[PDB]
Amino acid sequence: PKIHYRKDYKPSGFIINQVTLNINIHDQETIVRSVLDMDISKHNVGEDLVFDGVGLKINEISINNKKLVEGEEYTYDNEFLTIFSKFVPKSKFAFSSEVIIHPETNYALTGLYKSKNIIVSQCEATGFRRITFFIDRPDMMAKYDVTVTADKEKYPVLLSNGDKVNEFEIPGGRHGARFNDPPLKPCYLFAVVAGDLKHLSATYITKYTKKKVELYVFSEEKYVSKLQWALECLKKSMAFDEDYFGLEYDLSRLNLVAVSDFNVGAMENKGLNIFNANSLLASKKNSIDFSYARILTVVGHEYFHQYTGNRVTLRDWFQLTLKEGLTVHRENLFSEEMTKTVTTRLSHVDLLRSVQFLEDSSPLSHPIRPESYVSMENFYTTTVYDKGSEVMRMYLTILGEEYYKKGFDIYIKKNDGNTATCEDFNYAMEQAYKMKKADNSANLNQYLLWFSQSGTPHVSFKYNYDAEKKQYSIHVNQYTKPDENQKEKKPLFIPISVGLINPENGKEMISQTTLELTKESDTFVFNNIAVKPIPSLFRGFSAPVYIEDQLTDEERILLLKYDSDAFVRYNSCTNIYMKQILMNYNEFLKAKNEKLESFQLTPVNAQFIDAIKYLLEDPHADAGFKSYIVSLPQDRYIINFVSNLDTDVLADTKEYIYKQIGDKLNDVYYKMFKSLEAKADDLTYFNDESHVDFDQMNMRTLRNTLLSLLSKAQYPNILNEIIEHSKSPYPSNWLTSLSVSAYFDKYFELYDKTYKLSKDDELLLQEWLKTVSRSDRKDIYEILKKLENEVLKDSKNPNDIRAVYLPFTNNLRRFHDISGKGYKLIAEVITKTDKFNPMVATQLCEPFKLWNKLDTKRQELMLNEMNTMLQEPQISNNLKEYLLRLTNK
Ligand SMILES: O=C(CC1CC1)N[C@@H](C(=O)NO)c1ccc(-c2cc(F)c(F)c(F)c2)cc1
Ligand SMILES: [Mg+2]
Ligand SMILES: [Mg+2]
Ligand SMILES: [Mg+2]
Ligand SMILES: [Mg+2]
Ligand SMILES: [Mg+2]
Ligand SMILES: [Zn+2]
Repeated sequence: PKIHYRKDYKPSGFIINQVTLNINIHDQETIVRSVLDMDISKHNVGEDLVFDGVGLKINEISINNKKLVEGEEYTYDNEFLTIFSKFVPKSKFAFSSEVIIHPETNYALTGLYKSKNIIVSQCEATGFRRITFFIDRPDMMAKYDVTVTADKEKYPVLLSNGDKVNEFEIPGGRHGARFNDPPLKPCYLFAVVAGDLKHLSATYITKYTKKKVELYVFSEEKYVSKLQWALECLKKSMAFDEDYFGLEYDLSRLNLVAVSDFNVGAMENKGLNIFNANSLLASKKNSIDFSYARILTVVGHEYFHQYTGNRVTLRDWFQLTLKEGLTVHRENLFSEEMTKTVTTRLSHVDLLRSVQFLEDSSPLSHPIRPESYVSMENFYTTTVYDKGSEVMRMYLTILGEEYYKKGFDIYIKKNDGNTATCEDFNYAMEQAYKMKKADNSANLNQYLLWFSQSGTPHVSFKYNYDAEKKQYSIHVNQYTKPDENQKEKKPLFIPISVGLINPENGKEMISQTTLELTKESDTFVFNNIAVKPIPSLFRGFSAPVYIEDQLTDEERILLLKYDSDAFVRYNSCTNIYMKQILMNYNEFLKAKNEKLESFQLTPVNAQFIDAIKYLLEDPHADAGFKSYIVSLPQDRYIINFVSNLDTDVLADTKEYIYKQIGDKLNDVYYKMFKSLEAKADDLTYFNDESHVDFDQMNMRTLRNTLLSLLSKAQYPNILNEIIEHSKSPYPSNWLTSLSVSAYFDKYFELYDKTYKLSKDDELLLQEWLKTVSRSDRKDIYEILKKLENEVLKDSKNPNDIRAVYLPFTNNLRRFHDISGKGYKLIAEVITKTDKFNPMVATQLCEPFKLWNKLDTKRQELMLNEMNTMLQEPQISNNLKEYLLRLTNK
């Protein structure tokens, strides 16, 4: 296995200036002709000319129109085409080839493949080499002239990058289109689509240049009525980049295309963004509420790449976070502005501190700019994306909006049209930092450690107040645990956004303040502090760290009720829950270990329950925030705080805490569930796909959360509400009715009813599969076998496989059954999927990421299955390298 090292970057000895492609799609094969106009670079030392090319069938290859002969002048080993240097010209030359590829059977969904009846490409990161020979790396920038031909009846719509400059008929019922894309681009941004596509379209006029941009959104004909929201989101994205960043689209046309079979969410191919249908298509009758925020974020994400990734691209793949972390940050700014709900930011934090913190304390931990890789297909991690986004967001926190915008423009202007590195972005931010500090000696050299140092910092606090001097001090310490990437961890530049709350009246005691912690520890002192405050720390979650606030639960309750910052309120609640969880967990664990006949559990803090009631009953409070405060922290967040976690004991702990709170608040929950109904389920705009109300959807989230709590509690006659909920027009509601009915004998009646409602829309059926998969059923294993035999079968569609199995893996009691049978089941699915889609097979390994954090019996059971998978003779490169890293082999 070849290991690529970041320190080994060197420019190529060759240049590719022009790519001229002819892609002729036929029934059983696709023939690709390519002429590369090439040159010798200043770095050339007379080496062999080596092209990437994976799985290509060579018809012929030539240099300057002279056919080369296999063996004497080149070798091809199905991975690399080597032309011996004695046959490589010394000046500008043309390399041409004709190869045969087979999209129909390309079930890995990389390169050129068929998704249902659509031919589609996916070239990031190194998939272009599966289409034709290339020096397949992002610093090889070239012009593209692309002709696609195909049967006209099956493939009437042909698309690639650039301007469509010719359309022509071909004998035998065929036709072609030629696309010329003069601006230089890396090959991972190449795309082609052919299909019987239907579309919606609009014209957008840019803010400053007043350019007319044609916007097209495509899907198969069956789902064309689900395209409206995506088009609205694209218009919103363009406006936001214009309004916040001053950036306009510079091309004549932008196409978005939905396909059913896609390894991830979407891809930013220049002018031809290609989407998983589940991240582009929705309608109010056939989609759950989550789809609306999903499409907004994914359309925005791919649009924002046009500057951060496409116009400014990557020198090499180790810079991935430069485009992905920065684009997620841009996406997050956009979504926060569009939704105007505090739960948007809270949802990103919630994901980071569960999924990404788990990754960063696992054997897979890496910095956002890794030092090495074997598989690019495994490189697209929550660390690179979501911790990368938080590192990009900290620049905005440190600089403030005005100077952040100044630094961002410096980055765009300096690097527009070229490749770039993480250092280029830090340099632009540093120029703004010097301006903000009015100090040309200021620098951000320390900030670069956020790119190189792995692991999550821990930040802890101690406080002192002198009542006579009116002087308050915050002593802060930071610590990152050593790991495999750094034996000694250096202190980071950690920005700590803080407020000081007067406990007597809940008011702010200081102006907006961002402490700049740059040492292992520092003490921050404030004068003229008239009373002892409660500190509001890391407002907005201002750094990606473990916060140890060292506050009492009384102080945390005061913040939860009265602080101004949504995150600190949510975090104060989180911390109260965690203290309770760890305490009850240890009490249950000791009772288990000591085989106690009787024991005591510490009850939930009664003032905390009172505060939850206070917030729930406040008609001025936010429904989305309310849904967070009645939910315990995610299991994957909890596990970062417990060694040798016994998942059964944790399940018992959660059950006790939920029952303690429900025994006090269920009547409040039921009253709110009923009173929220009119606004939550308002149908006034049900048939307007342009009208999306994020507050209303949060109201439904709250109702569906409360219904789940009441159903688990067997609240009297709650089954009446469940059955009525099943009649709601909103899929979020009627799919919730299925999941909460798990606790009642009507489950399979609602199983059948919701199946019939879901079965005729491909994406809705996948949402139904997820709902069944996450159902809290004692017979869940039998239910999964029924889904396999009756619905999933041998589908190779990743959306189908992920829907059936991933939600179930979050079933704490059943997936972690002490027999190991859930580990065995998912391992069988992984090995089966690995035969045709190694990238998705590795995604299905996600439940094993926490293996060494569980109790020793479950560690052994998980490790056994991973070793079984590693011993499969046909294991893919992706899955092997992933499992080797995960098992510390
Ligand atoms: O959709 C998402 C969610 C984030 C990953 C968490 N991310 C996508 C994104 O940033 N779009 O801008 C995205 C697009 C292509 C790939 C990709 C990489 C490969 F190497 C492949 F082989 C391949 F087929 C696809 C991975 C992620
Ligand atoms: Mg092949
Ligand atoms: Mg405008
Ligand atoms: Mg996102
Ligand atoms: Mg299908
Ligand atoms: Mg290791
Ligand atoms: Zn992206």
